[PDB]
Amino acid sequence: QGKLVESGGGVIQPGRSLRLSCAASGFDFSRYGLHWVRQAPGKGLEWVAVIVYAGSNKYYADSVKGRFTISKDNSKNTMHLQMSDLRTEDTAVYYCARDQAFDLWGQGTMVTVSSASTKGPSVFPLAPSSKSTGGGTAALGCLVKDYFPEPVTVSWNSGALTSGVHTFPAVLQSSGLYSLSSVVTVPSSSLGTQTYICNVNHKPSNTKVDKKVEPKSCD
Amino acid sequence: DIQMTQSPASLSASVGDRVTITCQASQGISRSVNWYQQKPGKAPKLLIFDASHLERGVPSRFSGSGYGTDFTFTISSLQPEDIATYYCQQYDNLRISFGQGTRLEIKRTVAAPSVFIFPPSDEQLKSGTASVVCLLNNFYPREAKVQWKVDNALQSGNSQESVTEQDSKDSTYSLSSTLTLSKADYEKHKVYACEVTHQGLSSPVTKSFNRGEC
Amino acid sequence: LKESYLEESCSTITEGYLSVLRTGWYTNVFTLEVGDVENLTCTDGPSLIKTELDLTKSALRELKTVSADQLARVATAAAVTAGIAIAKTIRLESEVNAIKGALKTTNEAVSTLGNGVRVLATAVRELKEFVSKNLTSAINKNKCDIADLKMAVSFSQFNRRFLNVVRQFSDNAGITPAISLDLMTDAELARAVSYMPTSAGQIKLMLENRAMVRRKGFGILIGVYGSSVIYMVQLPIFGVIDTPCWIIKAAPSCSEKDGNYACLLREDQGWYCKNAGSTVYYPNEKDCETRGDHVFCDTAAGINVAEQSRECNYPCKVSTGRHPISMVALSPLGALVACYKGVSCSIGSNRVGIIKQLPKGCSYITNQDADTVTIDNTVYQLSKV
Ligand SMILES: *[C@@H]1O[C@H](CO)[C@@H](O[C@@H]2O[C@H](CO)[C@@H](O[C@@H]3O[C@H](CO[C@H]4O[C@H](CO)[C@@H](O)[C@H](O)[C@@H]4O)[C@@H](O)[C@H](O[C@H]4O[C@H](CO)[C@@H](O)[C@H](O)[C@@H]4O)[C@@H]3O)[C@H](O)[C@H]2NC(C)=O)[C@H](O)[C@H]1NC(C)=O
Ligand SMILES: *[C@@H]1O[C@H](CO)[C@@H](O)[C@H](O)[C@H]1NC(C)=O
Repeated sequence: QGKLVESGGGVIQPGRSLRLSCAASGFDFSRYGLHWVRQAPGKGLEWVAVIVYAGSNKYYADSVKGRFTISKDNSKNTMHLQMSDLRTEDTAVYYCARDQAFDLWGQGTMVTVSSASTKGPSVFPLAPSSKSTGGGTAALGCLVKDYFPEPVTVSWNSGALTSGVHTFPAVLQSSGLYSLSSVVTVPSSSLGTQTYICNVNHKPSNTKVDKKVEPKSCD
Repeated sequence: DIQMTQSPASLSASVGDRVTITCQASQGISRSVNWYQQKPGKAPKLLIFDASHLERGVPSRFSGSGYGTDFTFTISSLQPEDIATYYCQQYDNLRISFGQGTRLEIKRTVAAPSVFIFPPSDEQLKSGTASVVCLLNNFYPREAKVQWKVDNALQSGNSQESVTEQDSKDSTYSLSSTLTLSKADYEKHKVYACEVTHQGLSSPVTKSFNRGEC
Repeated sequence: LKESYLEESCSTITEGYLSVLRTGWYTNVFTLEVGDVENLTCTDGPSLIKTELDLTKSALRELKTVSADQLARVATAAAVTAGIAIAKTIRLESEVNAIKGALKTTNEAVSTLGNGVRVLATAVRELKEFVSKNLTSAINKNKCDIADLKMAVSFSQFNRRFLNVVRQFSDNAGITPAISLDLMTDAELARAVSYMPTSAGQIKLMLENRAMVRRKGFGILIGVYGSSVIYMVQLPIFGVIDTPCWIIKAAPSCSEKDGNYACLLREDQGWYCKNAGSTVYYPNEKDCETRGDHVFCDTAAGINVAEQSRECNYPCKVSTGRHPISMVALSPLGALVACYKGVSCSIGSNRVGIIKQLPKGCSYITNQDADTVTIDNTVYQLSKV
């Protein structure tokens, strides 16, 4: 088979418009209709709209009836969604699917409906309150706070430490800024030996920072 | 319109067992039902069309039954890489519609969490706000109560939890809570604990620190 | 045809037409059968047959959507509301089953409806037949890249009627504005005209003007029932023919008094027929249409009027403004040019360029005298007979 490729998702303010696109290759685009279906982070799958092979008949989910419009251009083999008057509920990944031969979906684009501006993360450390005794396992990690938008990425000692690493999903603050954490557990003994450094990368504001995290050797 | 209603809410089962998801159509859609599998951060994959046909290269284990309004997706012996979410979809007409989905989870022996607490950093407090953080490390089942305590006083609504996906190695989860205060109120108190309760702990683990000495 | 130029009124009467009056509506119900495509599936990837199959399947689904939306909450609103009524009658459960059973044995039947009305009922079975006996077997256990190309191409040419029907109805919310050949072929039209409740002479005239019969009708989607599509087509019934008719065209007739215009204008333009009962007047151009020497009029558009055709003593319909209107009025056999109020009016030929400029004050041009008449760079082409 061929494929579907979506494009044009990004950030957009609550009440403006955005035009998503889907590019068809490898099958007879002129004799299949298609759907848009979206899924808001976490939530399930929701159908949005459909257009028939001829382009001349369209139908919408009531979520977006009166704001969204679907269109089909057989000349350039491509289908579009013109969303207008975006609300926060519209935040989701937007998916292109072939009707009646439903095996063929696109991979998605993220439409993030937020009134916030690009911002790099402040990267604070997290180490225990106190020296502990010589034994057990001990946890450290860094806290990546107040950045926009979602694609942030963290590693340990330039990908050299992986075992017992846990990076969490970010949370959405009342400010409209994401903050997430990343922890690693090592044997509580060997923290006076090894050097544990946090590697954060936030490409949207072209940010790249390292933070050395210092626990206390023990007794 | 047409309502698919999918059961169960969620499902937990050990690798090898027999999974049975059911979908019920608000009206009779006759055999116009697809079953999709999707793994997190990935586009859904069609497994079963026409309520019973296997798509090509889909393994022997998967099977669909139904005609009319009551449909059944079934796996015979679950396998590691069958852990995902599954959705039914109807296409009686052009207005398609999906089921609410069902979430699959490898089932495991109870394992209680390692609890760790972290105080805000000097670096962060130079800026005007304080993030206390609590970490529940490598537990099962998912369900846990993290309760924050400032001076043995029970907090509410200043906390955000966030929990990872099940581990592919040990089938455990991990949870991270963030208690956020202004520097003003962070310094108006001394004792900062988080009290975890979970099925693998015989009593609830409370983990704290005092504002001054780190 | 005798066109006479009445100079006192700036008018033409063209005489010796022959009427064709629409007196009713014939109803032809169609069951287009798709056959069992639900259990046919392709598993060997891209294929001409797979695409045409998927295309059929999705057409069924589209029509199911269109019928769902159709929910009670060249066609007059009168004609259409009539048809919607008939269709409500046919959309009942009972009535559909009646018609389906009427067409078990034969391809074509006169079904009666629960109210008493008789409707023709056709079965269009070419696709179901092709699907049930030719395609299901050539698909050997879910494999559609068949080496038999002639079969594939035949599927592609056998579902053309169905998909075109589904397009025409879906693109109009289930009420087409006229009758494509996908709705009713010419065979079926002629067959249905011949069964109409009128005498052999009106049937003969209708069969000589099939295209005019079709122009005046329309279709309504009934519904999707299994793997079949039920729709109706309303044909016009010309239950009365050959009464005499004449058309009256006119323009303003003003005399000029050094600044002041003393105008006159008839207000009875249109088509007239002296049929039995009254003399009838059809006032709008959309109302009556000519082919050759016959004039086809919708009797629903008729006003009854008294005996007329004098000059004006009797009280003729005419105006007496002081205001001019310069314009061209094309009669079946020529033109009436009304030239006033600082404007340039002329005759024109398609070979020789500018044949004779025209004088202010309503002139009449026979169509053998010109091909063109213009008023200030607006060009009217005369009718040629
Ligand atoms: C090829 O395709 C054709 C259609 O184009 C299929 O024909 C249909 O086959 C199905 C069988 O699956 C028939 O559907 C069944 O309907 C029953 C109830 O409807 C009837 O009820 C009364 C009597 O109760 C009848 O008198 C009346 O006419 C109604 O039509 C149900 O009891 C059935 O449901 C059961 O089976 C399914 C599993 O498949 C379970 O999920 C349900 O829980 C329940 O156990 C069944 O759905 C249908 O009527 C047929 N239509 C026609 C026109 O024949 C062919 O079957 C198909 N070929 C194959 C091999 O599937
Ligand atoms: C369908 O099959 C019959 C018998 O096999 C044959 O006579 C007929 O011509 C076929 N029609 C087409 C269009 O293939």
